[PDB]
Amino acid sequence: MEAAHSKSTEECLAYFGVSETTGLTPDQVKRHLEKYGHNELPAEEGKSLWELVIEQFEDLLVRILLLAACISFVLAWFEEGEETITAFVEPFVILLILIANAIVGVWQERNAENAIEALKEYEPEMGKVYRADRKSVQRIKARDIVPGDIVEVAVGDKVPADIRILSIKSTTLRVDQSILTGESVSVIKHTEPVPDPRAVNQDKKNMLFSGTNIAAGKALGIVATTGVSTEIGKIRDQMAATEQDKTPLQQKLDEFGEQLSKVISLICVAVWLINIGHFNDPVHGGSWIRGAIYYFKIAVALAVAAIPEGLPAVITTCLALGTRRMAKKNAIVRSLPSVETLGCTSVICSDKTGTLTTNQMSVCKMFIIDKVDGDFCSLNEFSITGSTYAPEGEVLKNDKPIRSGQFDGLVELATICALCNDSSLDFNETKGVYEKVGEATETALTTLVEKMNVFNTEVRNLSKVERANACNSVIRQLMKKEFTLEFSRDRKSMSVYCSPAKSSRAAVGNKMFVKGAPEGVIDRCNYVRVGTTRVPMTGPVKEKILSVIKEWGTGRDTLRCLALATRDTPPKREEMVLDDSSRFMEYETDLTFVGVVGMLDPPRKEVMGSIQLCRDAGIRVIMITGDNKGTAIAICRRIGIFGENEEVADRAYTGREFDDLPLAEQREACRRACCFARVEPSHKSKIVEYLQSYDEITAMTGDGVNDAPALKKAEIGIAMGSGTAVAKTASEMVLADDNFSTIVAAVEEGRAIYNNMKQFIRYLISSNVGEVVCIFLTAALGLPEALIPVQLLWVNLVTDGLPATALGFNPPDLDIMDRPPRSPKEPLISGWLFFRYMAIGGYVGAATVGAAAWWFMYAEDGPGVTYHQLTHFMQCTEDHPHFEGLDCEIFEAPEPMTMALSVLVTIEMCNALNSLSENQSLMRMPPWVNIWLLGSICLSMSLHFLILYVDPLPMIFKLKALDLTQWLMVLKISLPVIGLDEILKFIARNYLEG
Ligand SMILES: Nc1ncnc2c1ncn2[C@@H]1O[C@H](COP(=O)(O)OP(=O)(O)CP(=O)(O)O)[C@@H](O)[C@H]1O
Ligand SMILES: [Ca+2]
Ligand SMILES: [Ca+2]
Ligand SMILES: [Ca+2]
Ligand code: NA
Repeated sequence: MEAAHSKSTEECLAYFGVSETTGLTPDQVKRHLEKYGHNELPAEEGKSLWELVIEQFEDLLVRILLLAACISFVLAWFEEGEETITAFVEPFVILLILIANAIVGVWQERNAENAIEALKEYEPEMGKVYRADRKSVQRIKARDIVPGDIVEVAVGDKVPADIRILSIKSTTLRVDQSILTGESVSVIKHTEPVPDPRAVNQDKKNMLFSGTNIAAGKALGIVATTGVSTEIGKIRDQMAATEQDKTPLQQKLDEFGEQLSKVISLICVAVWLINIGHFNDPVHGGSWIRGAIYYFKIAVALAVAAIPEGLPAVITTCLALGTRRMAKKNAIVRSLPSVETLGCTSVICSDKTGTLTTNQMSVCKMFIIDKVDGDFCSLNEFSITGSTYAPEGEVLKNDKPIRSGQFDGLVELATICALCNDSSLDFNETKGVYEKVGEATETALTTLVEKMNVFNTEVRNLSKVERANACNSVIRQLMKKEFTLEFSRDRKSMSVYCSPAKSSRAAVGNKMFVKGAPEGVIDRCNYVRVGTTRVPMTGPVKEKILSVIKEWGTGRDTLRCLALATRDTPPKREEMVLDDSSRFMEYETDLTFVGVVGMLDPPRKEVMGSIQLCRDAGIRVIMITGDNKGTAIAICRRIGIFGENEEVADRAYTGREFDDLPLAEQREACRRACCFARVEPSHKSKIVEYLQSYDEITAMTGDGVNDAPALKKAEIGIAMGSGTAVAKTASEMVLADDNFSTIVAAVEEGRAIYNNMKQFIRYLISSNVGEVVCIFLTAALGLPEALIPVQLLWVNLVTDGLPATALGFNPPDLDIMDRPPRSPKEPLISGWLFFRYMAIGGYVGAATVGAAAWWFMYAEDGPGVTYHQLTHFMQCTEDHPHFEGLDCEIFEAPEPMTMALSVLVTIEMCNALNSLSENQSLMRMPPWVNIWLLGSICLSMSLHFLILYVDPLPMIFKLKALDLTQWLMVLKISLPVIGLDEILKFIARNYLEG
């Protein structure tokens, strides 16, 4: 339907040939499905991972290496024909590191994006429509909606397809169009057409765009367009303009990227300078610049060596791993910061109904007045059986299945439950189960009236689908619902205006049927009803009504309670202004109390355990609900927020009690209280905010539209997969699983990512530092060159590659979830950690010179026993009579350097074994823990041996194999790096843990 906003309701209805309250006939759906196709869009797949490769070479750190490899090719064509074989190998050692990391990155990324899409596709989105098939609105797959059928949407819902509003059942309809038109505040909608057929979306005050959300109210509409013709689907791929930012921790690390890029950049030019006197030597050529271009390459190489090229990748990787490990538990991570941030969470604020609880509602208990006389009041309690929304069960007065329509009080009771209710019940033929439509609290009421069957209607001969709303319909046919004063959380009630059907149908005039939070409703009653009788509300009656509410609520079943009243003589229809939902409370006055219903909503299985684990991880769990304080505290005990016999005077507050404290007090209350009840949507947001003023990382969990502000306000918000679209829109993560536990797992995972970044940094820094202090300790002790350009690039590629990246795969620490949360203040590199760096870096630096020197000094059996005084070697062509028959060439020998390059690689692979934990022992956390690391250690350890024993290589890399006893040395000097950190780990484990 083109430009449906231009034509009236009748024009659109007729245009498709549909009856407004009936909807398309099965043959109209078959036919329309063909002419219009299904209501969906072309999915997104992944053939060429090319765009996922470009991103691997975009970070600052990799570009510097990208430049390095580039420059090392400028010297390739400016190299003399003698060692060209080693001039071209350089660029490929700077690229081979980059490329290997690129693979693990893009690969890891493709995995995440896949588990994600497999979780998003898992659950088909539903829609609510009227089809001629069934008298009551039925639930269908969203992708089955065709232009033409009547669709129903209410608060919380997500618009399934471009819809022309036919009717607005509430006094207002608001919509979150942000995703489309871009406007922030919810916009009002109407049913009148907008003449301008060119008008912009923002002027279509009668349409509802697919993918937007109902912020408030309920409305019936006819579908105009679906699938690709939606003003949402026409701008899909033609959009993709949601520029993915960068997680706080990422920027933190990439910041730390230049913070090292500056330092490293300096130590390099701090080498090209401390060797300006060597630019002219017999060794490095001789020319006035031929020696300068050399040490320029010792710099550029030490740079490439020092720079952590794996940092960007490993972070990117650990993140994709997070999304993946979460998707594995049916948690959709809508924002990469989530897991990370959840790591730092110190308080988990959580909605009760449908979040902590299951939102499986069923009225098990109900009561009306029985007899009133003086200070004596009696109620007729009843019990109802069946726990699902199935119309199967009985009403028992005293263990005896009772005929509800026998008690006049119950007739009304049911009348109200049916009339004052924006929800229905639908039967799923596929699943063979009765499903709710709308809010559980309300459908619960729907099933109750079906069980009550007060007008002894013949239902025994009705299909499972018809039996669903039979008795409800019967009651509707007896009263015309004029308009509805929709539900509002400030009044905590909802009413409905009705008049008799025909000329008859109990023609006592007009009525309003009210239902809501027992307190509010009971106070607005001046009369209790006794059967068809009516008597003035008195202290004793009120006292009694309330006490039984209190019992059921704080009792073992911890029932959710609701009061039912009717206004016997409403105002005149005209005397009522239906624009201000604030005026609604007064139209709900001079009420007559009819009865109360208590519903059960069992708490989720994993909530108790999950909370206990949060307690251990140093994480609080506040309950935020609109429900009665009593039923709240009761539940809080059941799920383990409060002890079973704990005094909770200062730790439980109603919205009112809370607003009664001065601000500074309200703030403090958030720090000790763990239960807020009968609190509004502004309250939850305020609570969370308070917690944040103490600079805490706060999370919020919910499912209701009342949780949206909080969810948005909180650092990380988590929506139930069963909840509302609006709640989900406001969240950083959805529990499709509905499993409360996953929240904790996410928290563990977020601490994991962090510790993995730490060890990755601790490794790369302690290591690359020993490399620099190996060279500066060389020039300072006067000893000959320790290494050469390619010899650096090699140690680089072999120590700062897969062995480092693998750290990102380190498992969670032994006490990760037993320490309190990481203070957001805590600095990246601890003061004690920087000693640890230099204390380890200093060893490997002086353990690599002590090895090349061992080839000269105490050169046991090694050809060239120079012994004492090695500091001087430049004075051999001038003072040979100082060395006994020693050829001045043993100083240019490749053997001392090979001893060094091997101790380097080896001591580093040993050091990586230290990076499986921060402060845990290599025995407490065995090296075999991270298998991925070992496989990498060995891939490198081996990759190095190919250089030492495969003819063409040791030539290019200017090295010479070692005796099986010289390796015993390489080890004898490397393996003790483990004992050093082990001591440093013992120090920080018995004096400085945090
Ligand atoms: N559709 C409806 N009509 C009338 N009253 C309703 C209603 N839905 C809820 N109520 C009542 O209004 C009160 C407050 O509603 P609100 O949504 O603020 O709390 P809640 O108890 O439904 C959910 P939660 O625990 O997730 O906060 C409830 O305790 C209930 O008594
Ligand atoms: Ca490096
Ligand atoms: Ca809820
Ligand atoms: Ca290294
Ligand atoms: Na947020």
